[PDB]
Amino acid sequence: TSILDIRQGPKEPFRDYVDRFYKTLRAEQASQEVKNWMTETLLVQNANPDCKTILKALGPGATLEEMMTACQGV
Amino acid sequence: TSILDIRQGPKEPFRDYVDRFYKTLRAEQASQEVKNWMTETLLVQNANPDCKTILKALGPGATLEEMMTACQGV
Amino acid sequence: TSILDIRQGPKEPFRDYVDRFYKTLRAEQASQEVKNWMTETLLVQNANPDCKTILKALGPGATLEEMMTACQGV
Amino acid sequence: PIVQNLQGQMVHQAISPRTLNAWVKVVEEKAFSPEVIPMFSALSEGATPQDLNTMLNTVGGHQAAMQMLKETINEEAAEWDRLHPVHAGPIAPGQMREPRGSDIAGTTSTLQEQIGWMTHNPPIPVGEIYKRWIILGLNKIVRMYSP
Amino acid sequence: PIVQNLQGQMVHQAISPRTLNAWVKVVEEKAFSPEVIPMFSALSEGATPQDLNTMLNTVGGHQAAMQMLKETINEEAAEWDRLHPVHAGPIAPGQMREPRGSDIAGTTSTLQEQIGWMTHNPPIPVGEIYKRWIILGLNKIVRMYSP
Amino acid sequence: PIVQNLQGQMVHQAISPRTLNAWVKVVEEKAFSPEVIPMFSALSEGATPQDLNTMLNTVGGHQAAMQMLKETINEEAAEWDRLHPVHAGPIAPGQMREPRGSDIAGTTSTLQEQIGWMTHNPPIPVGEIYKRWIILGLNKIVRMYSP
Repeated sequence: TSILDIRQGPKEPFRDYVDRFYKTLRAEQASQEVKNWMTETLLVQNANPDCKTILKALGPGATLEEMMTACQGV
Repeated sequence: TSILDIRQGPKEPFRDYVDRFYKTLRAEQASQEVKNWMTETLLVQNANPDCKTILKALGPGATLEEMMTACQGV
Repeated sequence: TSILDIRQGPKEPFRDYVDRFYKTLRAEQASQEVKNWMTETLLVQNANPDCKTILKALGPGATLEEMMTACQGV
Repeated sequence: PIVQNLQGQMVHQAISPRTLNAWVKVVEEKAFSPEVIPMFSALSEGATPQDLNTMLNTVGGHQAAMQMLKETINEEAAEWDRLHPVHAGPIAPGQMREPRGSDIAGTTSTLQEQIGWMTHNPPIPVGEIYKRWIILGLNKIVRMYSP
Repeated sequence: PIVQNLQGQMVHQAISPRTLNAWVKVVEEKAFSPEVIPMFSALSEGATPQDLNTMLNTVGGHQAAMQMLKETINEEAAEWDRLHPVHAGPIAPGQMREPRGSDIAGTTSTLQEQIGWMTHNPPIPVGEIYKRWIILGLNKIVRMYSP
Repeated sequence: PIVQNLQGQMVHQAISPRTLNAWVKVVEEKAFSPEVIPMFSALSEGATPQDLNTMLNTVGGHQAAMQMLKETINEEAAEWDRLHPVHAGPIAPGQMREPRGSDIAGTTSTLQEQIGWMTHNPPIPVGEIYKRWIILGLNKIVRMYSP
């Protein structure tokens, strides 16, 4: 399965999705800079509308514990 | 789950509750003095009315074997 | 079972067939040159019509990752 | 790990498969539970950075946590470099170089280099510095993964 | 493998059955998963080419992959021979011969020859050259076997 | 087997029960599969003829194959005797006797005799001669037992 095919379900906790992401990211062998680009970009983009909304409110500069606690009720 | 969310059921033996308390207390990393404060305070406070009543009669200075044998029939 | 008796099913993925081939090829003890001849020849020949068609389009010079990704939807 | 031989010197010996597997099994069974930290600590006795990356890299599953840890290890490493600046002028022929955050993380150093630092007199405890970062990052995880 | 003895010399010792079986079991359980590569790397510590063919030859199953690897090992070996030409004139009596791709693959060399190269001064890391080919070929496999 | 002791001499030591059992278990699980031959080869490292009959005699099951092997071992042994005739005149007091097919098969020789031949200078590799017969006979079996 390709990294672009990794997406969050409509009922799937973000948490279970983030695990899937760094597992597939774990099978990507690209430069770190590209993998940083993938992190800030693709993760949020394939996140579900309800959490996506939430993550837009965190702004930039956000870290994984704060994202992970931010989308917990969703 | 947070330590404040740990409470004793209306039919739950105290014993099963005290186990839950020092497990969650086991995941708190606070200074010992604060954790002593939590011990004497929160444990009794979230204890059920029937045992709570019992524990009020033990007075202060009480130790865990005496609390644990005190609320056994409840 | 003989190497000539190794053939791809009408619904069998190529992949499962290629595994069978190099297992049976693994029990053939012939010179490397003969085993090279068997590789380019017998594998495609006993491949199913739908994939066989696919493999004819790869042309010669093809390697196993490209054959294996080429007949994946079949 | 680097262990003491019968002769009375410190030499490197490899870690054992049923030690490896015991590390695996702990993680399988008790996931993020606190008992993992003393357990880790015992099984990390006399261990190298190199062996510590081996243990972290051999994890399967819990990839959100594994990434959070990585990022904690790099933060703690960035902090090592900040707090301890590089030293004055060129490196002496008679001496061996001071470590950076990435040598502590095992990344920029070789094994023989990791053995130089630890076995040499005075010795420097680059295991114990990484160990605190691991334990600190373990607290972060434990606190988050509490429900 | 070639290990250091108590006396302080490098001598060959055989690999252990529960090490062998641990290699088998990894492959059984985690097939093409990435954790196989650090795992391999740890269990290949101090290993010979001869021991590395033993490990590859003792696989059962996944024969398409095993063939892809073989063919990668030969390509990487062909490339070794290309990049490093044979040296000028006859081999000296006082010296031992330079390796080829097939000596690195263990094929044309004997064990005592593999011990000569590694134990001698300077030593040549024919394990680590094969190891990269194995890891490179492991990447090829992992990338293909991703679904 | 005949192993090297710490003192720096070659001495006989007995084979281990979980080695024995590992031989048993291989045969139980993988029967006539090709992985049996490298596996055999590793577990036969430094082994005597006597230990090799022990391993063959301790098999249960697959008695048609066990008989085919026996008969291959005797054929290969008959061939040893054919190719290598007995030598001229009486055996020297200062020397030890040349082996026959049956000494290689372990049958007519004693352990101390098997240790004389292997430990002596030049050494003779009676294990490796039996080993080829076993591997050859293993090919016969594998080829037949292919379906």
